[PDB]
Amino acid sequence: PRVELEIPEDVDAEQDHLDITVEGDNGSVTRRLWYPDIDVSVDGDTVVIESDEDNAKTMSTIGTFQSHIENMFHGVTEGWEYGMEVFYSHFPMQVNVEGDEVVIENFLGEKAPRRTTIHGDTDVEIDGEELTVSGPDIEAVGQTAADIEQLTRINDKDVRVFQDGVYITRKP
Amino acid sequence: MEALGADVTQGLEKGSLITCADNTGARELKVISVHGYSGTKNRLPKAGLGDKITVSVTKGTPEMRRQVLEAVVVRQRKPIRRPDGTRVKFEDNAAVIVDENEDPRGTELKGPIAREVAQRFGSVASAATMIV
Amino acid sequence: PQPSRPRKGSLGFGPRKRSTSETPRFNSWPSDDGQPGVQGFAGYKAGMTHVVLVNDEPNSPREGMEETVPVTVIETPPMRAVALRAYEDTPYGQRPLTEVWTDEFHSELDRTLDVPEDHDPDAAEEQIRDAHEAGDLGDLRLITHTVPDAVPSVPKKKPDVMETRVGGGSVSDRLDHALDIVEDGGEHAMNDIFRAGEYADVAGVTKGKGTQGPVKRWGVQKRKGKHARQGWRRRIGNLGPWNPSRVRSTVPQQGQTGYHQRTELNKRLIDIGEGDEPTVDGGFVNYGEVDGPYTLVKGSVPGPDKRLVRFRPAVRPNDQPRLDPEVRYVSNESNQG
Amino acid sequence: KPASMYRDIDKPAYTRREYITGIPGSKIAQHKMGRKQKDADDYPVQISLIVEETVQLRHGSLEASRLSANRHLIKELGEEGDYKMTLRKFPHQVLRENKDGMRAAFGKIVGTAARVQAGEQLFTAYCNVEDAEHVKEAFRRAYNKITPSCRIDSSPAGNA
Amino acid sequence: AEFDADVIVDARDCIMGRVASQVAEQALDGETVAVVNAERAVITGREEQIVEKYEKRVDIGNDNGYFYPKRPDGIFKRTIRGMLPHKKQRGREAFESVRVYLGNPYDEDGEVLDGTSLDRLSNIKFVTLGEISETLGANKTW
RNA sequence: AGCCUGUGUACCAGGAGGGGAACAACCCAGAGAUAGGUUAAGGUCCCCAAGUGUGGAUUAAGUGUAAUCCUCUGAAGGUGGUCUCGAGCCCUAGACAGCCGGGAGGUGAGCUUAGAAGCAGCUACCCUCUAAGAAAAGCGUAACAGCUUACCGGCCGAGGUU
RNA sequence: UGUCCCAACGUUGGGCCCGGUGAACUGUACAUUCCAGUGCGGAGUCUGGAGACACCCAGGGGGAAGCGAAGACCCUAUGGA
RNA sequence: CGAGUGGCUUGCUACCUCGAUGUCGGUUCCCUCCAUCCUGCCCGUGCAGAAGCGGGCAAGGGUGAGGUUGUUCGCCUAUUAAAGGAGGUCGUGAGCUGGGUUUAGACCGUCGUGAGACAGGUCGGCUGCUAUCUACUGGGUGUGUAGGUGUCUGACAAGA
RNA sequence: CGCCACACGGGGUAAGAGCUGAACGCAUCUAAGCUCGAAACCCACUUGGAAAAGAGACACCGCCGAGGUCCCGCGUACAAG
Ligand SMILES: [Cl-]
Ligand SMILES: [Cl-]
Ligand SMILES: [Cl-]
Ligand SMILES: [Cl-]
Ligand SMILES: [Cl-]
Ligand SMILES: [Cl-]
Ligand SMILES: [Cl-]
Ligand SMILES: [K+]
Ligand SMILES: [Mg+2]
Ligand SMILES: [Mg+2]
Ligand SMILES: [Mg+2]
Ligand SMILES: [Mg+2]
Ligand SMILES: [Mg+2]
Ligand SMILES: [Mg+2]
Ligand SMILES: [Mg+2]
Ligand SMILES: [Mg+2]
Ligand SMILES: [Mg+2]
Ligand SMILES: [Mg+2]
Ligand SMILES: [Mg+2]
Ligand SMILES: [Mg+2]
Ligand SMILES: [Mg+2]
Ligand SMILES: [Mg+2]
Ligand SMILES: [Mg+2]
Ligand SMILES: [Mg+2]
Ligand SMILES: [Mg+2]
Ligand SMILES: [Mg+2]
Ligand SMILES: [Mg+2]
Ligand SMILES: [Mg+2]
Ligand SMILES: [Mg+2]
Ligand SMILES: [Mg+2]
Ligand SMILES: [Mg+2]
Ligand SMILES: [Mg+2]
Ligand code: NA
Ligand code: NA
Ligand code: NA
Ligand code: NA
Ligand code: NA
Ligand code: NA
Ligand code: NA
Ligand code: NA
Ligand code: NA
Ligand code: NA
Ligand code: NA
Ligand code: NA
Ligand code: NA
Ligand code: NA
Ligand code: NA
Ligand code: NA
Ligand code: NA
Ligand code: NA
Ligand code: NA
Ligand code: NA
Ligand code: NA
Ligand code: NA
Ligand code: NA
Repeated sequence: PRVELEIPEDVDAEQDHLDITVEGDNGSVTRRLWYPDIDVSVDGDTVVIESDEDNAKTMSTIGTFQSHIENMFHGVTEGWEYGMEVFYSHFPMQVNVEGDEVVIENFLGEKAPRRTTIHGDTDVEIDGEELTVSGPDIEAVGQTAADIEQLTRINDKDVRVFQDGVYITRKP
Repeated sequence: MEALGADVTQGLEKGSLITCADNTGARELKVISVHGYSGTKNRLPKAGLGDKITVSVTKGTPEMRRQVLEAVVVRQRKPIRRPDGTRVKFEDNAAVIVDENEDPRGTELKGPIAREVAQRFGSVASAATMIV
Repeated sequence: PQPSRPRKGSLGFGPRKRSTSETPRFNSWPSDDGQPGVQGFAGYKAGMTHVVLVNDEPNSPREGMEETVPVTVIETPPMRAVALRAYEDTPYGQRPLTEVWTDEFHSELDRTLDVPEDHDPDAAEEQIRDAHEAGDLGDLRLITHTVPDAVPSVPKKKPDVMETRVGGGSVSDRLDHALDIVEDGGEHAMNDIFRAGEYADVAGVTKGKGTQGPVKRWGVQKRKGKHARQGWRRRIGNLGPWNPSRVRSTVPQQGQTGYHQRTELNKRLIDIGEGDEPTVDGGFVNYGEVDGPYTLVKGSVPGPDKRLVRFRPAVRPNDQPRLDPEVRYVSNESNQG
Repeated sequence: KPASMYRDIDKPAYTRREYITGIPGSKIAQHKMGRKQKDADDYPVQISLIVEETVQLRHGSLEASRLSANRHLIKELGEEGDYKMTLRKFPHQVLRENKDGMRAAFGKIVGTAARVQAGEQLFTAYCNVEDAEHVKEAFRRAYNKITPSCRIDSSPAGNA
Repeated sequence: AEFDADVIVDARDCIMGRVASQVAEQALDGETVAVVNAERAVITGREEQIVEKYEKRVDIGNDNGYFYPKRPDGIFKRTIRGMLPHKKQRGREAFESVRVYLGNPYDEDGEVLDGTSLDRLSNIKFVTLGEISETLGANKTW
């Protein structure tokens, strides 16, 4: 099979080996697209994903490579944004971006601060009780966002009662 | 538990017959177990000054005799070490019968007591005439 | 159902054989954090006494109070870093590249070595720097020896040579730091490396005891009760099951016990001084009188009096340094009585 | 006791009741279920449970599965639903057990079983096109209570 | 150092076993062989299982012993020994006239043997010797 | 049962040699000495003589590389893992899915009931508007409200579904 | 009250080294073995691997189904008492 | 109801040993298995919390002291994080013990005319050997690498 | 029976919690890819270790002389050695 992806005018995509770099006004993203017998090339102004095999396993990945590239096109232009809302019941939770990692303090009344390092060139803007994770690499952003929600994981007690923590409000 | 503030060479064992330093009606005590203690194969469970042991009443009033109560070790013949190096030892081995709240069962504590026992069992401490 | 029980003795210090070198050899070194410096020193065990100290621990309820602490006295005179050995990074691990020596040698170093008569320092230095330029320079350590002659109680004059590592800021800077120390005459002191209050790792070759039975050597039991009177007293039950049909090396057996190398971790340096402040009345039994550069180490140290013991900045300390502890008293009472 | 002891057809046919005595009765309640007054032809759909391997199924097993199948139909079509199921095989083969070691080992009578050759119909239900998925589920529950693997074969019914 | 190898083989991206099989045949033939870039040699299959087999070999042992190598250096040589009657005079002579090296210590580039190459474009399920060695706990000297 | 006890037969016993890792009875094979040659069983990546043989396909589990077997397990049951062959229905008069929009009136149908208005229960389940839209398939409220399902239209565009 | 917790130190005689004296048990052969397998189903010797430079001193006895006794148990014998 | 795994129990068989492979229980000392009792990390809950209950991964470490009984098993007490189960010739008598089974003495009950018997009870009732080989714990002497002194490296190996 | 010392932290995983993501336009933690996550694994730390047959490296001394053994006084060592 073969799928041609017309690259946006704002974008500039280059590929060496199995690594594909996509550059745009919002930044640059590089990914490795490695799978048996699937060749991904840059033909002038269209990325080609093709293979001689048409089996279910191959088709699965060709479809995966497509969405990965499209998402890169979108990231280097419009970008990726996840919204979050910090919520607490009794203990006022302080959330700050310190250095290269969002730090959460006094979670559920804890003395020890919970922290997690931000992935890649992802930006975590905080304004009051709202957070906004953004960047060109959906992989890095989506994870950083998830890491934030996961940072307030609770296994010891009932989640339905103890509902404190940050949460993904808007998904791109 | 809270640090004794003294190194202790346990001088008692499970089965040891000691003195009940109080007016409860129980005169002689028999050590049965040592709270929070777990030994090793063949080792006879050891108890020392500052420990909360389980006891059986060997001698005393028919009422108290044959009962299984908790107690605190107040005195022991085998020495103990203090921060300044000095060793301290008593004329006998003794314990004071205690309840669930670690409050002495009886009203009065006969004979002297170790100061280190105070940091652990206050109600027992603030019931002693002498504290060495 | 036969209660469980941990095995008799550790399998981590074997084989339990006689040590190859009476002089200990560290198989680990501290990290390259601070400024360039030698990562170790040595001395000679003298004996023990107690010291009265002020509680240094901020987390202790006794903080500030008097406290009696056991101490081993070790005569630690100046040593001499006679050479700079550079290792190169090869596909088979680290390998000695070359050495930079000196001319100023202690009068009695030849009692052990074939002291250099014709050596080219510069060439070696060049080779080391060229290797560094190539990015093949492993680490840098100094060849060091003691001055037993400086310690009267110690009969030997034949110096104990040992290689100590230099951990510094950058490879380029500690290289220079090393070269400098050496050029002078390699003379250095415990003050140069340590400061009272720091934790050191003391390595040493334990007190020898010759051959000993399982009971002493592995801490196995003695036959008990009736069994103790049958003809067996200090011999273990059996050498192993029917199968496997062989005695496993893990069963507690007779052999060389003592005279092994040991590296005790986190030894607090109570005080580094000089003179006779620590010497015991009537002399340290089986050692002598201490009147010179010394180190007071908290607690015990491996080895017998007169033995060589090595120091090293604790590679895995649990506590934070509590510098220069207050010594309100040092016992000088006789160790006989 | 396990079916492993009686599932194979290796011993001779032991059915002659004129020579065997003390044979336990069959646990099989009844072979004909549903609306037995109505005829099999009065139904558009006919689904049989086909045993894929030649085996011996003990009476407790025939009862255990028949029950679990019909009990489902009663639950889905009602105690008087419009269907009729049939357990066509009967446990003629008498089973022994040597319950002394191998001396005078001829066993004593402990039970009965049905010999089913592979490809045969053990159960056959007749229903109306709507209840066809229920009868298929009854059989899926039934084949879980007998030794062999089975096929749920739909005979007259091309309403898919 | 200095091994007068008649043949220098490059194992980079080559299937270890197949290379090993050919090196043995040549060593028994009298050829002095030097296997090069062993850390970069390859071995197909599901990594997790491959590693399990090698970790088990490291664990297997007793007083008598079972010295199993962890470095790609030794692993490749042991792989080759398994293809030679190393206990026989002729077999030991061959095995000793063969040597594996990390990287390439020679001036010449090693030659890639026929049928030993693995097409990385066509394959995703395989492992590198170094990758196995690092997992085994070997000190990465290469 | 590597059990006990028959029967026919061939073998071991008393049968070498070749193969099977080894191994009385499994395979080839029945064998004077010596010698050249060709095969049998079995095998041809190395160990190890002969293929890293050819055409084609499957498998990603190291499955497997294990004829027979005390010896080599692996079962009922299950599997949108993957490959292949067929049948029925739907589809550029636009299918399947997704997203958007609409899902309306007489009327909150009658009855029951303080109340019940698609949706506690009982009965019926009619006709208008219209391109659709149930006297309502599923949640929801005390009952309403609120949320989707049926059904229609739109966007999209190629196969889809059983 | 060292039977035990829980072991220590010491004493005498041995043990170890040297001079002198000087046996016995045991021995199909070979034999540096270990893990597995196989085999009359409990192998240092067969098969596959692993390990293994030779000799010597001391040790406590895991294995040689260790050495010692043509099994006392059990059955058999047209045995004995 | 149906399908299995294990090889701890019991039974079956009679392949191995009757020119002997020393018993049960215990002890001591070593290794292992996981079907996990505790401890680490998890999922569900009839999960508010606390205390639990059920399940998953996981064998690193731990899993102890006592009263009756020869007992294994088991019953019981107090402690405990918990006081898990099992394999190694039912690990371990050229290691120990010798209370039980099972010699010769004796008694009681039952049976027998009797000698005498008992899948009944009871008291007493022996533990051989100087290690040749192999195995391992430790100690030396030589040879190989191919003049010496001193310092190291680290393939690998052990650890809880 | 007394006294001293005996981590943490990294890396990769299991069960599990997830991200991006297709086969299957949606959905999906998995199929390719990725972020995490056990007292368990690897490193770290301790002990042994040139007989590692690829039998190692460096430095200096020396080949008519460096160094070693014997001998002598002794032990921080030791059953002989
Ligand atoms: Cl207890
Ligand atoms: Cl004993
Ligand atoms: Cl090993
Ligand atoms: Cl060979
Ligand atoms: Cl692949
Ligand atoms: Cl013939
Ligand atoms: Cl494999
Ligand atoms: K016998
Ligand atoms: Mg809770
Ligand atoms: Mg005991
Ligand atoms: Mg005796
Ligand atoms: Mg003294
Ligand atoms: Mg005094
Ligand atoms: Mg015959
Ligand atoms: Mg060939
Ligand atoms: Mg397999
Ligand atoms: Mg078969
Ligand atoms: Mg062999
Ligand atoms: Mg006989
Ligand atoms: Mg008899
Ligand atoms: Mg007669
Ligand atoms: Mg024997
Ligand atoms: Mg498990
Ligand atoms: Mg273990
Ligand atoms: Mg046994
Ligand atoms: Mg046992
Ligand atoms: Mg024995
Ligand atoms: Mg014996
Ligand atoms: Mg003996
Ligand atoms: Mg007896
Ligand atoms: Mg008795
Ligand atoms: Mg008796
Ligand atoms: Na004796
Ligand atoms: Na004796
Ligand atoms: Na034995
Ligand atoms: Na009978
Ligand atoms: Na079935
Ligand atoms: Na492979
Ligand atoms: Na190994
Ligand atoms: Na014949
Ligand atoms: Na053969
Ligand atoms: Na395999
Ligand atoms: Na005594
Ligand atoms: Na032995
Ligand atoms: Na089974
Ligand atoms: Na059995
Ligand atoms: Na015999
Ligand atoms: Na026993
Ligand atoms: Na465990
Ligand atoms: Na008991
Ligand atoms: Na036995
Ligand atoms: Na015994
Ligand atoms: Na005995
Ligand atoms: Na980890
Ligand atoms: Na060497």
